[PDB]
Amino acid sequence: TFHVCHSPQREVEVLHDRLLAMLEEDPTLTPRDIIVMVADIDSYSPFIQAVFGSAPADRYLPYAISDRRARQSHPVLEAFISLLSLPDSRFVSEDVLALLDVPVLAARFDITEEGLRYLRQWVNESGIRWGIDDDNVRELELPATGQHTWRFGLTRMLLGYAMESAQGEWQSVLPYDESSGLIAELVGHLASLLMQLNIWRRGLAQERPLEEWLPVCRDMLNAFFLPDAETEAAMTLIEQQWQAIIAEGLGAQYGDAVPLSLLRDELAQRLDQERISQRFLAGPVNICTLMPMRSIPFKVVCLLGMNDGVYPRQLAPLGFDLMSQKPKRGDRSRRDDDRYLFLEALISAQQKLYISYIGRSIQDNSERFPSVLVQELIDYIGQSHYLPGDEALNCDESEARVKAHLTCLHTRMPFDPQNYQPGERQSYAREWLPAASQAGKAHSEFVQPLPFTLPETVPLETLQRFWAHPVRAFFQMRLQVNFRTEDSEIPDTEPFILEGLSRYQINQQLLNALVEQDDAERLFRRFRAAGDLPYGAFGEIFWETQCQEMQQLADRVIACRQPGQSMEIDLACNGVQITGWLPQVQPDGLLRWRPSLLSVAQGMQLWLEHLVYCASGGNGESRLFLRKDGEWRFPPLAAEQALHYLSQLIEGYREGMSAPLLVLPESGGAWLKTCYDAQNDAMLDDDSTLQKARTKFLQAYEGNMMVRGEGDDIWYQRLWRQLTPETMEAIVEQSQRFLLPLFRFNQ
Amino acid sequence: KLQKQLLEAVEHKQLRPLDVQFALTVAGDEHPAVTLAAALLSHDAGEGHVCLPLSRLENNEASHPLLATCVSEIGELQNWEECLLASQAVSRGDEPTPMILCGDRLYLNRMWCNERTVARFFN
Amino acid sequence: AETLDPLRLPLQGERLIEASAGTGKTFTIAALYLRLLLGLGGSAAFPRPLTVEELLVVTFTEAATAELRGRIRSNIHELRIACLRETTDNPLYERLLEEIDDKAQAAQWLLLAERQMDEAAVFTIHGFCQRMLNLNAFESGMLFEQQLIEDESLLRYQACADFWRRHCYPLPREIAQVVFETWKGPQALLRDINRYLQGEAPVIKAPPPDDETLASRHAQIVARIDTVKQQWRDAVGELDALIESSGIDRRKFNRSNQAKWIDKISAWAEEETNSYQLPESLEKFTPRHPLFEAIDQLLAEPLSIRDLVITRALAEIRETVAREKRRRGELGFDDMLSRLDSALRSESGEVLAAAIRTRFPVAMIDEFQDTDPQQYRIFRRIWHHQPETALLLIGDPKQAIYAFRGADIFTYMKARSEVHAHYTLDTNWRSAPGMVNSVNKLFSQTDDAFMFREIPFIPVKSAGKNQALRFVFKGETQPAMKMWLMEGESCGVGDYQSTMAQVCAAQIRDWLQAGQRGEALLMNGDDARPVRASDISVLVRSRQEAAQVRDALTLLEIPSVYLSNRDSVFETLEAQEMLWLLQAVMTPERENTLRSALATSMMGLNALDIETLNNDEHAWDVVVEEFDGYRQIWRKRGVMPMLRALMSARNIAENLLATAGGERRLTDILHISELLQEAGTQLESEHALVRWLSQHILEPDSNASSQQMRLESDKHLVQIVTIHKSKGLEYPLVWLPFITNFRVQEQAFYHDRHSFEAVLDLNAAPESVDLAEAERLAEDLRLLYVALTRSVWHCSLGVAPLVRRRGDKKGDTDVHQSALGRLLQKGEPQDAAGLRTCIEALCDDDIAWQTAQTGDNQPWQVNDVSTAELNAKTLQRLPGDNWRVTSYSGLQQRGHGIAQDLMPRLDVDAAGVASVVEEPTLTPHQFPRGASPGTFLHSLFEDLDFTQPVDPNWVREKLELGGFESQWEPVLTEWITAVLQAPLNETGVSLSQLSARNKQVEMEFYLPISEPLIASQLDTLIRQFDPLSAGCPPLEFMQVRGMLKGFIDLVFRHEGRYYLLDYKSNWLGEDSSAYTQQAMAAAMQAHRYDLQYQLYTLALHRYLRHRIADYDYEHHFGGVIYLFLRGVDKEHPQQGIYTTRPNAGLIALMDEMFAG
Repeated sequence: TFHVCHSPQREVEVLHDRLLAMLEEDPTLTPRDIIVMVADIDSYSPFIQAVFGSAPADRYLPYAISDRRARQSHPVLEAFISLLSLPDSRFVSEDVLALLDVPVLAARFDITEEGLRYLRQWVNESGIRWGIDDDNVRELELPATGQHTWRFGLTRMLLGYAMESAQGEWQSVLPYDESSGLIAELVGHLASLLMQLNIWRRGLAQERPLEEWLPVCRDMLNAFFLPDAETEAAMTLIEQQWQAIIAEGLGAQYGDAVPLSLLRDELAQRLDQERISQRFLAGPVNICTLMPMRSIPFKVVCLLGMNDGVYPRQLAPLGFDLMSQKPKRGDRSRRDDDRYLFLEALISAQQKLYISYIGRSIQDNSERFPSVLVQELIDYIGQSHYLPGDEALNCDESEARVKAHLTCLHTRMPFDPQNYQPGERQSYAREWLPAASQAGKAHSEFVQPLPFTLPETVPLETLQRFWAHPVRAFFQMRLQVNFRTEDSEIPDTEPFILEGLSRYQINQQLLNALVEQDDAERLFRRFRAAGDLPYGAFGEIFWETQCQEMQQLADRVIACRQPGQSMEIDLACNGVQITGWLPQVQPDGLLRWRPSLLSVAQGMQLWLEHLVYCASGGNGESRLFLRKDGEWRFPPLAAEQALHYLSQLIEGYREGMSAPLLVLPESGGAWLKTCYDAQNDAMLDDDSTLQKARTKFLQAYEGNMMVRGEGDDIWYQRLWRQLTPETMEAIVEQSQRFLLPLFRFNQ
Repeated sequence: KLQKQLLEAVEHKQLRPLDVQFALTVAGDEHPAVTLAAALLSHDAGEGHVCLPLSRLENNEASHPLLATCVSEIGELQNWEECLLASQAVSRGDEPTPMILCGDRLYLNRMWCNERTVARFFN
Repeated sequence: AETLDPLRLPLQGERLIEASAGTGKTFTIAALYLRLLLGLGGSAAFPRPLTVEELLVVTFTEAATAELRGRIRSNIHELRIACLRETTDNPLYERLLEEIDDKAQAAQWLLLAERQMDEAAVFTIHGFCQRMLNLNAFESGMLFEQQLIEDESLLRYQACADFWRRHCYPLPREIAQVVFETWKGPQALLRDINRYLQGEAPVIKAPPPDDETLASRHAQIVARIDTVKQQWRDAVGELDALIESSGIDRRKFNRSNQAKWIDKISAWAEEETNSYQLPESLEKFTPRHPLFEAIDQLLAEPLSIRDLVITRALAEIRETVAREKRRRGELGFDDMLSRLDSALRSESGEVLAAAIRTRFPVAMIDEFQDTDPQQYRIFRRIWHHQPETALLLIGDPKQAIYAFRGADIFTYMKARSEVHAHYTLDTNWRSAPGMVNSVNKLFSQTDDAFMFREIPFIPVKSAGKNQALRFVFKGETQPAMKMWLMEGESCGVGDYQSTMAQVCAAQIRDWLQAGQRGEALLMNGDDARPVRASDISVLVRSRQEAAQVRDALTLLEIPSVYLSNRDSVFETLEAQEMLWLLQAVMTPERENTLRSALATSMMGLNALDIETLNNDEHAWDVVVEEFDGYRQIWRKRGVMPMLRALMSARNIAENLLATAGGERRLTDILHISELLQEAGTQLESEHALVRWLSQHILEPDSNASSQQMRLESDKHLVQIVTIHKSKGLEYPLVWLPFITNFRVQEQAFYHDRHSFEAVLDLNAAPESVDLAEAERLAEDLRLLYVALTRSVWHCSLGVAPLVRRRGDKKGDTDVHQSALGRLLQKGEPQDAAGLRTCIEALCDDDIAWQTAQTGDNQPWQVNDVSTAELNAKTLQRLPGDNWRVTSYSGLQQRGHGIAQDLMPRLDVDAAGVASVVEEPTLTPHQFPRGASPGTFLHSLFEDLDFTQPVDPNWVREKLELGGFESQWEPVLTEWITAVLQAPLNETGVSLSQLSARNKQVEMEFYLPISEPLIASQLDTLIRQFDPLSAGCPPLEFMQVRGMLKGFIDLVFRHEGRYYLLDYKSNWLGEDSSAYTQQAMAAAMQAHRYDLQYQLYTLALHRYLRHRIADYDYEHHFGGVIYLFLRGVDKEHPQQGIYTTRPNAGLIALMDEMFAG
């Protein structure tokens, strides 16, 4: 037979069902008598392993792969090779932790995943990015900064273990804070391992003769690894190869000295030449490649991967060889060796045969072609036989009919109904049956009306955290799910710049610590001892421009900043006891500051604070100092409006917990400033003016190519993919209805 | 210097890798007496006891042949207060140093801060 | 530009062939291949017939190589069959058969060629240069094994970081202040230099000399500015300029502003009041001082360190990357091409060129329009001369749309200037007779429509066979091309896109509904057929507009397929989705990451489901249990079975198929699962796979392997294709909605018009911008030509007066900047009326126009059809038997896994972990534990000279080569003599009295057993006939059948009376009293070594009954002798040794028990 297929995965999935059909049809057949001859086992082992491990219990037949490359304990073997690649390394934290992730190397120093989870965030937040030591820095011909290194990180961790982080620097290194309790033994184990690595990389540098190269492999294995019930075979194989190569070099009477990079790259190449073939005739189905000088008679022979350009396997002569130019009888070549192996594989089969190959690409549905040997076999089969239907029609037409009858073009996807239609090419799978019979139900909508009642005590901080961002607070407050992204992988570079999210978070921390108008030199020295600012002049420039901006801002801050007090609010509104504390409250009014740009969210937080203050006393203006001529302004109001609007906000809160309240304040603030003015107190109704307001709203929603928009967010992406006209009209109307609080409150 | 002695003491299972690496880090290339004092300070702070008499650290001879260990400078510098003040990493407690000597006992800076704050809150 | 026929082309020297669109390039190549393989042409033929492996063809892409190979093989087979039969039907085959004289010789040559075809050279440029380098490695200076790599982004990042740390840290504050506003950091440096880091080095115009230092440039700028500062300091104190009233009265304020400005020179930018004292400022609105011209001398030249630092970085980073890759031993495609170019250009190039030219004395460079200067230099250097060697270039200059790939058109222009021969093709085998005339009328308007000199458009003609092509829509016929025109005066991009997508979708559904009833017929002559959903295919040029037209077309209820995305799968949502799922299933104990995976969009839950999962605790417990089970399935059997079980349990495959717009997500899910399995097999851990996934999400590359597959093909859908990957395909009906959109090139990168050499400019000269914009317009014209010519029967498109100027409307449009506008308006700007009348000028019997108006009637009529019912097949009997081959591993339990498969001769029976027990004295009891010392002690004794005494130098050499410390020699050299002289069994003792004729080491046996061995039935006879079987833990085995395996250590004889000897090294018996006849007897039962007794005695008996005739067990056997290597004193008899003898009836019973 011949089976044209699309992908290797689909080839092996077809072969499994065909083998099962043959085994069920023939009452006298054994898995001992079936062979599958892949052209190269390295590219077909994962798919075969996956499907033959995923076959269920009532459909299972045993299997055994042979003739792989001589690496089975891959973590141990590549870990050992990476240990031999020490003096050329750069010692990044991800590589060092990759050595820790090996279970044998982790259990050597008696640390588990319960400690590894601590050491991940320890090395992430402690500032350990670059190499091990100043010598390692200098051997790469780079300026020895002495900061953000392994020695720096371990000194910082142990100094933070000894002394609290509020005592400042002692030897120009700020102490760390978390590693203080009964958890520092993991840090000690890591430090001991790092010391061992430093000693061995110092010992691995200089060239040695063979007589001195003799014991270093055994010393390395015993010093680093730990023998187990299984790894000892791999250790014995490694020792045997190392001993064999060095003993041959010694016996060949070599007297000079050799570098380590020669023996390492020779061992790593002699490892990948042996094979393992002691599971060949064990009883399961025999999976093996095409090897010469081996022709065992079997019952069913299956060949996979007969693509053009894959078989016969090619190997070029060395060029300066002399047997190529002058051939004779006894010469042997890989091409004719494989060409004769095909004939032996055709002769050795006794009962059936099964040839499969990719015939169509799965990416673009293009055309591919089989090998020349398969083409010649099919041509001879077509030219030697004829179907009994057309006894005398035509030679070429009969050939075409036979070649079309023998070939069986399989389907492209597993859940196609043609697989499960009754007939000859029926499948044995059952997990795709409801997906192929179209017997499922579609997805519903994520948001649903959830019954939420209002308790008698909501704290002020909960309301502030809700009204900072209502949709996100609904996600991480009512149903406690946040889409926290993957953890930030430890960067391979020191902090050069401060931009983007790094600007936001780190610069927010730096400015919020810098506001307090005290001595700046001590604070700058402490933050540079912490190892956050860039190196030298660039950090000085950044600190100076931040100082000359923030002193200008602090001038207008202190120009009216009379020191006030901090009071406490207890109040009963709608039968609810709102409690909270007040920062920066004074008899003058509301004067605040937050080192960021001007935003209606900030203005609305100030508005809430002003309303709760006016509900409990509270006469005075509402200002909050911001950058780029930042200003907020509204006169104080009366208790009637204060209580009315407070009740309206509490009702909005109790509705937004139950339902996904649509409030987009900044785009809504832009549409507020466009439509509603302080001179008309009525929205415009002209089509051109309303479309201009829509234009301002949409540019605030999604930005141009220069800047990013508010709507481009993970939460809004989760709610909907695109902004259809129906839902944007719904957004405008829901703004006009529920943002109408903010519409009236802020002008 | 004495790092192999500390390693074989760890092999004898009375000092921890945390203690020896901490002592090595905080002392650098200081005197043998200072390194052994730091190591025993780390061990006795890890066992729980905050007290650490000088007489005990000079007459214990438990984890090592400490007589032959402390005979590494000229003669036998028994003035442990002077040899402890001589090191730059240790002061009397005014400078921000991890090692504090206040009541004729050497203990860590964090314990000293906790004791001082709890004493001031008691009075 | 002569008419070309493949049967009369002279195959000598250099040639050049330009084939029009839809002409049969692959056909002409195959015809020339056959002609060269036969050596035909008469006076214009090659001197000798060549062979298969001496016809080099450099084909562009791998799919094209595969198709070319298939077409060549099929043509050779058909030509051989036709030459055998002497008759054919194909006209070219008839002409060739008339040309050939010797039919039998031709048949033999074609047969040999067809058999030789499995090694033919239809290759690419990289696959060619790689083999030529690996062949002439002596001339080229290369290694003999190179590991390829394609990740150069990290190398570029490390090189730029090293440059930043090398030439920006020693700089002082007053210079770091200068460079800071010039650029922020290495991120911006890479963002500015990445497009020029790779490829051919761009020739920098006006470069600084190499002697200049950045500090020297800073000092030069400082000198140039305080010169004019000193001149102003001299010139203050007078007002001698021209007094005018129309200016500002605060000119004296400006003078005082400059005068108080002269304090410091630390700044780099000058003040804004210096722009009104220049000669330009005086002539736009009286010399009297030389400062009047000195300020012009200052302001005539810009000031920047940008050019210097960019030159230094561009000259350093590439060499650093090359040096690091050379040091670590890797290779790449660009590196191979550059290395071949350098080796051919250098002094050793002559012998290399001779070898290549005598290896491949012909070449057909396919797709010549996409050519690099390096490849052209190589081809020129190899085949520019040395006659009786030919070269045939083939390419179409009008379809060179691969400028972003790295190709260049000016190299082709220089090649066209150099080559003195020109040929072209005229016929068109695909398009419509009205379509070719419409394209000719559209493109033959002006002179040199492609705005260059060496690209002349010529008319083409259709074939006489396709003269009956037509298209009828409800009766009357239809014109070929038909623009659709927006009504208005100004337009915007979003409204343009919306109205054109809606009009396109409306016309598509109208066509489909009018053709489903057999009314809209694609008539060809007298035949007829109705249209379907496969013929209609729009042509978009970008993914966002593809998605927009997809949403519009499914809003009018039409399914659609997207074909030719270039980006990878890893940039979509599914990659982050599986990253979250894998992060949750790796550590399912954390409630936060468990709930963050339970709320994910493909699981298909709701807020009520999350609420009822959060409040209840038993549901949470069983979710944690099932996720732990999934993690266990992962840790045992890889990634793909875990995901398959998860999908089959959580119904995701059916849910995403019942939900519309989810089959694409399912296909992407399967692709990411397959790629994850492929990577995780070759990786070593699980967190490494997670990091691999996250890193590939962070870096969405655009390689040739990680692209998007087409989602489905079961039902024909309308194909939204991309212009670039539509090159070479064919569709009956097309649509071009967004053809009147353009982009304005801004960066300075232009080619010189005299020498065709690429020139890089680092200044803001408008000449560079105009020269770049001209090339951009030419590229857009060629892309428009491709998109126009892909059609066959009909081609509609939409023209609108697009204006992107900041001002609203002034009357003049910028549509002449577009590829269609520059052609329609003949190059000059016009108005809407001029656009309409120049459209109406070309409305003559083949081209029509209409105003686009939106008409909504109905979505569609789907015509739902149900077919049948289906079922899955059943398995009705047991899959397999329990045949096995065991090597004494039934009794020793599992845990000893693939160790036996890795090392067959390993000391399996020794295990444990060592410690430190270092007593100062050395004793054999202190030999270290493990398997390596055991397999050393066992490997010591096979090859010895037992009769002769042992040599100490041999012991020292063995201990030195074994990786052991060489001080063990005096202890071992007496231990060997102690163990070699034991009194074993009162005869045959003291093994040194055994010759080499009486020994046989390391035997291997095989015992076939039928009648499956019940574990109880073996022990039920062992326990009776042996006192050591008091301790009874039996049935440690299961039912097994098949062979048996095992190793006998040594077997000898002493006047008959054979023996079985066994060395066993074991645990640290630190005292000699721990190896007595009671301790060993206890350990025998504690380790179950008693089975080896009966198994080995039966194996040796079954061999003696075959070898020795007239064999008696009692008269010939004698027993089995066990020893223990550790614990053999000098003179301590019967210590460490153990002797046992079987019962001589148990063997006779167990033999027939095994074999029947």
